[PDB]
Amino acid sequence: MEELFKKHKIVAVLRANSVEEAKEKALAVFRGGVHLIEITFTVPDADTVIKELSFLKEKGAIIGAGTVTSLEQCQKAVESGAEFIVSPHLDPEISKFCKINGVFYMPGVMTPTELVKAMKLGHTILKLFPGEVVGPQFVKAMKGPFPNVKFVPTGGVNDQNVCEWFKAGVLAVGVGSALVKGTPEQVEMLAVLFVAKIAGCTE
Amino acid sequence: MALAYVMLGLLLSLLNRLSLAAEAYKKAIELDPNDALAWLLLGSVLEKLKRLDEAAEAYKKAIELKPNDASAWKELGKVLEKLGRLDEAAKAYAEAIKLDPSDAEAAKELGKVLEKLGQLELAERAYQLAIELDPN
Repeated sequence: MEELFKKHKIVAVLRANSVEEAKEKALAVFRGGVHLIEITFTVPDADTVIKELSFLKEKGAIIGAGTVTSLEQCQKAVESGAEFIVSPHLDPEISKFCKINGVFYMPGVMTPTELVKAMKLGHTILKLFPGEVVGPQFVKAMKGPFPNVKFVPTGGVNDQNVCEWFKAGVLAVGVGSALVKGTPEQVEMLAVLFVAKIAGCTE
Repeated sequence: MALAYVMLGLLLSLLNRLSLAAEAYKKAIELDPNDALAWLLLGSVLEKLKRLDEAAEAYKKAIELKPNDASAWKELGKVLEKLGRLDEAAKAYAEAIKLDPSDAEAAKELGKVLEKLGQLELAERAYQLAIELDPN
């Protein structure tokens, strides 16, 4: 999974109000070039969305689960066919749960203490949520004492500061409303513009 | 022989005999139907001759042979914009940017097409992309 984060460098944090809405936005995101799609569990029946997108994995898409708050949520994600589990917080039961099932897990971290707690669970890749607050200087301050740690910021990442994040040395970035909000045409166009923008940041 | 008529159509275009150059590119296409260079050059001559929908047909034929030519998708976006098909031009300019994210002309022209289409949000993103590429 780390090989794909380093490959595509962008993740689509997908929020919606219905299964029909989340499926349409995921198709437009993939047609725009973004292969890493994170289906949040705030979507009603998010497990149904992930399973009904199993055909996109044949095209080359990576469908995962986001905003996973409980263990009971984690099974419905893994059993539906999620290829990576994402949460805005650090949960020790979920980390060990995906550990034994064989699914990659990315916990949400904001404090150096919480990063150490997640490192003791084996996680070298962390979700920096909310990056809107800690900023890229947080990633730079952690490269010293924790050089083996890679980050994926989420929240507060737009086309203005996406070069700021990759300059600090982040692995990938997660985009929410700045990519997913809009019509299928606007979502596909927003994905192409973000793919070209990141291609200009990592040059 | 196919490249000979292409080279003939080129020289005829150096001397601005465009209609005769298009006839030479046509003969080279009759020789080798899969000469993607002859199709692209024919579409450029027809665009100059303002045979617009005929040029977009030639650009589409060349793109079918060269799926990943950023300048071909870009020149197709020029013809589709001149034809009024703003939605088709925006999709063509998007394919050219997906192929070459460093094309400042394709990013600026996409911003012009999106602004004419009404997408002020997407056009401003494309304009900022063209400003970052071209420092002028």
